[PDB]
Amino acid sequence: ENTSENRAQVAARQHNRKIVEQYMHTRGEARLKRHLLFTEDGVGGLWTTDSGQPIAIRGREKLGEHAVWSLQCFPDWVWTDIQIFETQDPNWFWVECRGEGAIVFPGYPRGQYRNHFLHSFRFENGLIKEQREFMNPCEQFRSLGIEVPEVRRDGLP
Amino acid sequence: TSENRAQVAARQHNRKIVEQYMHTRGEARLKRHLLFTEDGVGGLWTTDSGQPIAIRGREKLGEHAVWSLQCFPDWVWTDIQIFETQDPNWFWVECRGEGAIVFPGYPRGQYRNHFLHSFRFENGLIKEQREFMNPCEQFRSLGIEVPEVRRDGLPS
Ligand SMILES: O=C(O)c1cc(Br)ccc1N[C@@H]1CCCNC1
Ligand SMILES: O=C(O)c1cc(Br)ccc1N[C@@H]1CCCNC1
Repeated sequence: ENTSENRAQVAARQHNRKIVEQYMHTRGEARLKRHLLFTEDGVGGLWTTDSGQPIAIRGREKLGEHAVWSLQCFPDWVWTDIQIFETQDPNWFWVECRGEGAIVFPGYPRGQYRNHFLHSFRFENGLIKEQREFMNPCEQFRSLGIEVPEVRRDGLP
Repeated sequence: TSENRAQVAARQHNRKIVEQYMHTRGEARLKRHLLFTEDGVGGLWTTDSGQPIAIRGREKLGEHAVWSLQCFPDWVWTDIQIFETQDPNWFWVECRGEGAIVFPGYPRGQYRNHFLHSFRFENGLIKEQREFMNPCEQFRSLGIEVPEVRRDGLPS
């Protein structure tokens, strides 16, 4: 129904969505300002690593700093095939996408990195309170020339 | 408008199927394949090989739940959160999962992971289920050495 509360919810959902879209389409130099889409105490980072522990960057300044490292390590990164999922929580979105670009990590040769990604975005007062990325670390190993372990699955149909 | 009332109906029905899927345990896992369409696809989208292990069709889903009940004999999903989307036929689930892993040729272990699941529906049944996790936790549960990525310059 058309109550003012459901209008507020819809309003917020619409503003939050535009922030998700902006985050996902940010490229090149503007990547250095993306930290401004987060709350002061916002957290962003990679939730699927080889260690099994999240790489979580806490706070806007730290996100700012890490965006510099990221521009060096992924100089031409683009997100593609982007699909945004709104949820029953107007402050929570998921995104399913791909990504591609050069990977330049010290200690390895320069490679082409492609992966499939899920992102979680949680909001608070119109800014990102928590962003989390989920991907398959095995595709990153390949991109870096690191040997991928294989599971035998004997007697799988 | 009854378009939105059909949609809301579709969403609430599909959501109960997602709940049932997620809370199925023990022997009832032999019958979960019945929640799928006949042509339905289920499986693991994050593998070491980079290709999905997709199990196509209701009958095959059934047979692969037999294998799965030997490999993961006491598996349970926990800390379940269901996300509805703007599409009444598309849901996401964030959860944990754990239990014994018992694969041929590897030492028995205890597997635990963090999981995302995508469920897409058709006529109130599951047309496509996809699981996404971190394969490195599965390696670890199997005694398989996990390489370490060096991230130099990484700040704090
Ligand atoms: O793209 C950015 O500006 C960026 C900023 C921060 Br801060 C952390 C990582 C970033 N990019 C990586 C590229 C490879 C896939 N994961 C995300
Ligand atoms: O739990 C089931 O009944 C099941 C049925 C099918 Br057919 C395939 C895999 C199954 N379970 C595993 C548990 C370990 C984490 N990924 C999914």
